[PDB]
Amino acid sequence: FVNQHLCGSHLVEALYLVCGERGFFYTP
Amino acid sequence: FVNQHLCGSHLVEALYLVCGERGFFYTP
Amino acid sequence: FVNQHLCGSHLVEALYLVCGERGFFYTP
Amino acid sequence: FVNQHLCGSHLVEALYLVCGERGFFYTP
Amino acid sequence: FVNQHLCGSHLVEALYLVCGERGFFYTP
Amino acid sequence: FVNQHLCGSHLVEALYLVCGERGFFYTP
Amino acid sequence: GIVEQCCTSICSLYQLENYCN
Amino acid sequence: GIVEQCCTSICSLYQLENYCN
Amino acid sequence: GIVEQCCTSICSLYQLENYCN
Amino acid sequence: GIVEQCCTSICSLYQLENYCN
Amino acid sequence: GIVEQCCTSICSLYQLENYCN
Amino acid sequence: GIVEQCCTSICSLYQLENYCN
Ligand SMILES: Cc1cccc(O)c1
Ligand SMILES: Cc1cccc(O)c1
Ligand SMILES: Cc1cccc(O)c1
Ligand SMILES: Cc1cccc(O)c1
Ligand SMILES: Cc1cccc(O)c1
Ligand SMILES: Cc1cccc(O)c1
Ligand SMILES: Cc1cccc(O)c1
Ligand SMILES: Cc1cccc(O)c1
Ligand SMILES: Cc1cccc(O)c1
Ligand SMILES: [Cl-]
Ligand SMILES: [Cl-]
Ligand SMILES: [Zn+2]
Ligand SMILES: [Zn+2]
Repeated sequence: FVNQHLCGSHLVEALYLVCGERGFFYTP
Repeated sequence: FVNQHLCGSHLVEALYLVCGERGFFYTP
Repeated sequence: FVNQHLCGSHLVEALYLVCGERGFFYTP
Repeated sequence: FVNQHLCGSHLVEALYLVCGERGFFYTP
Repeated sequence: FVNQHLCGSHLVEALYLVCGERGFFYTP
Repeated sequence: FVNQHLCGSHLVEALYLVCGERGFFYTP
Repeated sequence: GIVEQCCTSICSLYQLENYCN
Repeated sequence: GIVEQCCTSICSLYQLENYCN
Repeated sequence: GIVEQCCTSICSLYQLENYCN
Repeated sequence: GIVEQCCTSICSLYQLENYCN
Repeated sequence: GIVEQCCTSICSLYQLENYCN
Repeated sequence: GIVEQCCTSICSLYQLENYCN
């Protein structure tokens, strides 16, 4: 579960950047 | 809008951790 | 050792957030 | 206290790297 | 030079993502 | 490829810190 | 919104929960 | 979902963009 | 220690709180 | 340079591409 | 403390070592 | 390269310094 936790942390930062003004929902 | 960008980056990381399995929504 | 280094990096950020004013010691 | 929060987040990451096996202590 | 340090940390992460396989150069 | 992507993200942050004024090139 | 509420003044991990799904 | 698709194999910023609002 | 306990399996923020001052 | 151009005012992921190899 | 010493003015990786165990 | 050397096994900040300008 740790491997996925680490990945998810990086996913949300990339989403923050790519989505910009649009924002996003993160559903693990 | 730079300090705002920086703050948002840290808020997203914080929500990722506090919300856990629930997930969160980030709307700039 | 890399896998643990990556994990530890995320651990200290979470500790920073959860401990708040209390602070913490990180001993790998 | 927001800029202070942001700075501390980066200091913790920095200590994690510089201190290595020694570990560090973070006291706000 | 602290806010500058903080901004640069986030720029590096951003270039890491946008540039991908191409790689990037960071010159303070 | 994900494992390496995660590692690289941490590599560039460490390079940012260690290289300081010198800066760096990151070539994956 | 979260930026207005948490980027001008610090938010506890508790106020942050208001933004969880 | 995003974890299933992007933690298994790498996703470009274009693939990640599908998860935006 | 923390690495042994939280890098093997996932730790909640409550479990992490044990490592605070 | 990138700091002068992107730390005083925000840069789009596009302007950031100017710094890719 | 580290915040007083390193958040008002930048600290070298060397001054940061003062906070290692 | 850096990924080949430092993602396989751990690199100290001194080893990383080889990749600086
Ligand atoms: C998720 C959460 C919220 C508040 C305090 C904690 O220790 C953990
Ligand atoms: C750990 C450390 C301190 C200072 C310089 C370096 O390259 C590495
Ligand atoms: C790499 C990149 C640049 C700009 C927009 C994107 O979605 C992705
Ligand atoms: C935890 C956190 C991050 C960024 C801003 C805040 O108010 C709080
Ligand atoms: C940007 C990024 C982070 C984590 C996983 C991925 O597939 C891609
Ligand atoms: C928050 C977090 C980071 C790294 C490992 C864990 O078990 C939990
Ligand atoms: C994406 C990003 C990070 C830091 C500063 C900027 O202008 C833009
Ligand atoms: C390396 C670092 C991070 C944050 C503040 C500083 O003064 C220095
Ligand atoms: C600091 C660091 C990050 C990633 C891999 C390494 O070997 C070392
Ligand atoms: Cl990771
Ligand atoms: Cl910041
Ligand atoms: Zn990571
Ligand atoms: Zn930051």
